[PDB]
Amino acid sequence: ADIQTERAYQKQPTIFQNKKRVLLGETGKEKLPRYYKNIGLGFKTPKEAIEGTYIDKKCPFTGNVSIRGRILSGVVTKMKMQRTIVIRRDYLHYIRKYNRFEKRHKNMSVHLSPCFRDVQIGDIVTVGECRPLSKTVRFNVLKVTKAAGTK
Amino acid sequence: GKCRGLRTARKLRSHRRDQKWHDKQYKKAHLGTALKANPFGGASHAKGIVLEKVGVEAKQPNSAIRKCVRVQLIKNGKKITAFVPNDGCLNFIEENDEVLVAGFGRKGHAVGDIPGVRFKVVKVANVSLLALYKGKKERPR
Amino acid sequence: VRMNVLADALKSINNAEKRGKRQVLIRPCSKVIVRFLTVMMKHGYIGEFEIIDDHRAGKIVVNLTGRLNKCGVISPRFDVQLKDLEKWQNNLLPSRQFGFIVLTTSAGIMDHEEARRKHTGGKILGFFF
Amino acid sequence: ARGPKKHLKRVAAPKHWMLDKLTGVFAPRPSTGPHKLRECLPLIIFLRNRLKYALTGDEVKKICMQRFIKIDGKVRTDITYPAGFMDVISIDKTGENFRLIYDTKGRFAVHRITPEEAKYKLCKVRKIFVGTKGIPHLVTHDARTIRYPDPLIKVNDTIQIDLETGKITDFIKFDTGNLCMVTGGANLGRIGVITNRERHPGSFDVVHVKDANGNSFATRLSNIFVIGKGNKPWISLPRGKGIRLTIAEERDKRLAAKQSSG
Amino acid sequence: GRMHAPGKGLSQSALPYRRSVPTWLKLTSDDVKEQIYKLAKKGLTPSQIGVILRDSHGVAQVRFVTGNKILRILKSKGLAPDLPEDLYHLIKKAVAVRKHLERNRKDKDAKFRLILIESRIHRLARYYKTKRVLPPNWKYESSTASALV
RNA sequence: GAAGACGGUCGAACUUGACUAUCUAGAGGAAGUAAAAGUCGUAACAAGGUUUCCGUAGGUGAACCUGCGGAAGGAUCAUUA
RNA sequence: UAAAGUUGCUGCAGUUAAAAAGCUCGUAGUUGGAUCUCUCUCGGCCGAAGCGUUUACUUUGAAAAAAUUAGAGUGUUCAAAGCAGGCCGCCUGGAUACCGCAGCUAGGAAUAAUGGAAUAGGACCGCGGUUCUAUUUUGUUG
RNA sequence: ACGGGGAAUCAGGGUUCGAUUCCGGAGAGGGAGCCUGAGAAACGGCUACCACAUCCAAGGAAGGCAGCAGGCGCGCAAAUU
Repeated sequence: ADIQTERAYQKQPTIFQNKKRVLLGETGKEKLPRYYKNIGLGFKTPKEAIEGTYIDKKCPFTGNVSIRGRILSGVVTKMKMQRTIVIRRDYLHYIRKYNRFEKRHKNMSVHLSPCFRDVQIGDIVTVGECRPLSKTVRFNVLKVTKAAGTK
Repeated sequence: GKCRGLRTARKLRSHRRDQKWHDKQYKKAHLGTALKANPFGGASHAKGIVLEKVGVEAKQPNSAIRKCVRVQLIKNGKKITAFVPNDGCLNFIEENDEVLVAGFGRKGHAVGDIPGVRFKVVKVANVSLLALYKGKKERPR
Repeated sequence: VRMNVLADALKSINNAEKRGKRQVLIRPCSKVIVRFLTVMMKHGYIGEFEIIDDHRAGKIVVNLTGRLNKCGVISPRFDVQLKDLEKWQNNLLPSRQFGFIVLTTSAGIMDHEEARRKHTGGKILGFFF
Repeated sequence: ARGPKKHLKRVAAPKHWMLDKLTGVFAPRPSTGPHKLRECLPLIIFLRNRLKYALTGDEVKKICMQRFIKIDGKVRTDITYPAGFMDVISIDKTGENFRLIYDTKGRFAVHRITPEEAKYKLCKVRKIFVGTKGIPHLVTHDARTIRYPDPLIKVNDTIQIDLETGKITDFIKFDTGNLCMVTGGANLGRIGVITNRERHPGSFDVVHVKDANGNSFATRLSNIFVIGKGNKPWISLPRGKGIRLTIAEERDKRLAAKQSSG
Repeated sequence: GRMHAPGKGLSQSALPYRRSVPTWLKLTSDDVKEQIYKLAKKGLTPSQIGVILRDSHGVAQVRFVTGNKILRILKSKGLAPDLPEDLYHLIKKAVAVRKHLERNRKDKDAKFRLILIESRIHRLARYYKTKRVLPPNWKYESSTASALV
């Protein structure tokens, strides 16, 4: 697919893609190295990140974002922006006078890289905290676990 | 019966909070209408100007003239009626002089056989009614 | 519908013991019911009981020895820490000399004294005295 | 507030300074220096409150302005100078030397050391980095920078600095079986052998320390300071050797001391 | 009690304690499976197949002879119906009630019973969607549900 | 290199709009409360002298009356092949 | 504020004293029957890894200003207080606990939720097929 | 309604309070805009407008106590220039 759907050229800023080509420099292939990094904390770089072609500067694996801070989990509830999803974290808040709990939830707008295709509503996502990416986004989707019902 | 579930805290707290408004004292304290209607405006005492001496008839089972005064409060220009407690103490009050009035002791309710009167005079002309009654002090000249 | 089969079992035992009956039938049986009954019996409060095995959900015939004043359930199963145990004992037990609060802890189902011995907390199932 | 603060309230001061609640409104705000505000001991507190050499801050000022106090071998005339862990305070006029070392209660002790021990100190290396033509540099807990350190010295190790020259002489690796003090937290002032280190990536590592008396405790890796190689300290320890007694044992010792004394 | 009635009836089957094949019963498990296949090919629901096997062939319980339930056998052979028979019969009853209500518009009792039937339909359909027995987009609409019948 | 000027931007400002403010211009209109009930009746409490009450509708100096359906909290737990 | 179990979570009431919707259906909310008991470099089966099934709960360990409250010591002449002081230069204190919820950590695995194998694109096992594969050339790479 | 540490009361639960000396935030009559500086949108700095207000020879000049005292006003309500 064409990765150049923007008014400006999309590229990985750390990759030089027009190193000089000559007869010896080209033998039936142009070649294009792919910048990717191994984020920490045991998270493995998805295969599509390594062998993909998308340009996403907020992607944890091939972009310019450092995963540091809280590592949370949520359930995907809305996928209707570009490269951003809304997940819902459900918890119980303890009211002490009644010695009981009440259901509460918080929505979280988190960045989803193009490396995670086939993400559905109800999927569980492990997200990691990064620097502010937009007005409301501060977490990047690190891992996707499909909801029970995969067959 | 009532709900007994580990996740009913919202239900219990909200039901208690809604049902507290049917408590007359809680509603009177937290609605703000009573504070607005209170001539003292939340104060324990208030200074006022005596407009006239008024005699209030005791309620039907009893029979007397309760010697009160109509006063206008300096703070808000409201007109109240205040009992002059002891005997001969109405003679200690003139017209158009300043009096300190307090509540009558029921937190805004009438006391005894004095209809519609919920205040009592404490001072007159910056001298307490007790001092004038006991002769310890005299009103200024 | 019926929730809390242990509540039904305890209410049945209580109602039968208050009528002075010698045995009580409990249905359905469950592991929690059997453990609660075992705790009651180890302290001499009920006596022997038989688990009738039908292929759906067993029944229990509990022999009653009239030493039981009240066996009750605590719903919901509040989580109880070792600090809150004294307050629960004051609330539920008739005396500090006798009576037991039954907890389900990770070490099993046990009375409150045994939970203090193992230095563990858990969830309150009920009480008996 | 605009700009930095310049005052410290008496009640908001670090508790281990052991200041009153009636001798004024302010505590001496320690100057910026090699040690943090809440982990230091100002020179005025040491000279007045600890050693009783002065009865007022004016007398501390007189003592310090006569150039009588050396801190790590250098004369300090700043009465609010932040002196901290492992530092050496020399008073040559009275011919004494002290090391700033925590008590088991978490408070800097008046720990006198020999004049030959006052020639060195121990510093925990906070970071190591290569700069400017590949020269390695090392930064310790005194905020002092040492160029060309041994390529074996890493973060969390301890190095013995010669105060006269400022150069490294020896070093202790951070490893199990090594003696260490605790320099923060609940176990502050305790000494023991490192037994384990739980690594928590992306978070704080936890180091387990076993006392000389069989007691065990844990701290954050930033709260550990390697004192000696093996179970032999490289510095003289305070009266208590880092053994935190329970309140009962302390009461028993106090009663025994009362019986022996009166 | 009933889900949609004040009835508190107790009438139901009472399985015997023994889970074994009766001594009188000489049909092999495969014989019961082929009889089930024949009855299903005839166009019968699993309840009807079980009733016929109990009444005529003496099969007290198919699960105890074949080690499998009738619907599971029908699915495994590949001739189980598209939607479960309880939901199918509920939809059929709803269709009948709607057909009656089309020509009898003054029957408020029929409208009330239709409401009850469709509530039961929706509850069962939600349960089936939870179990992935029905597609998640399946919905009961009362416009062409007679085709589902 | 000062005054000054164009433009930009931030932007306080007598912006030509709905005055939740008790206060008064209120004579006003219709309602609640202790009435020498003063007067006129007696609707309810006894089968209260037309059993009472509920909903709805009309009518009336006034309590109320009347129609339709309902309840007993009735003045019937009962009336006989 | 207690008394007020007259706001009732503990812990209230609702036939007649104030009070249960005219009656059903119904989404959210709340609540839900039984059931499952020896694996990475080692010089101590003798340092280690999890790559495997998640939480709630409970216990523990870190980290968590002081002042206040609780609380140890100490004859302010006593006490409220204070953090002092004690002995004939010396001796000694300036403790300790609690710090809820959320976050971090490590044991337990009853209780409660949750998960896999049902068109087997299921577990283990050896076979058929592909890669510069940080060396599988002390020799100048080829 | 500045928030918290915390306070009063309290058998176990709880109720009410926290302007107030410690920590954090905000403001300096109300808004706004800046200079200097490491640090201020600072007011015991400046610039303007709005409100108030001081001196004047009418040309002009100057202002900001929610700092310590003190005064007036306000009030039931709070101290020494």
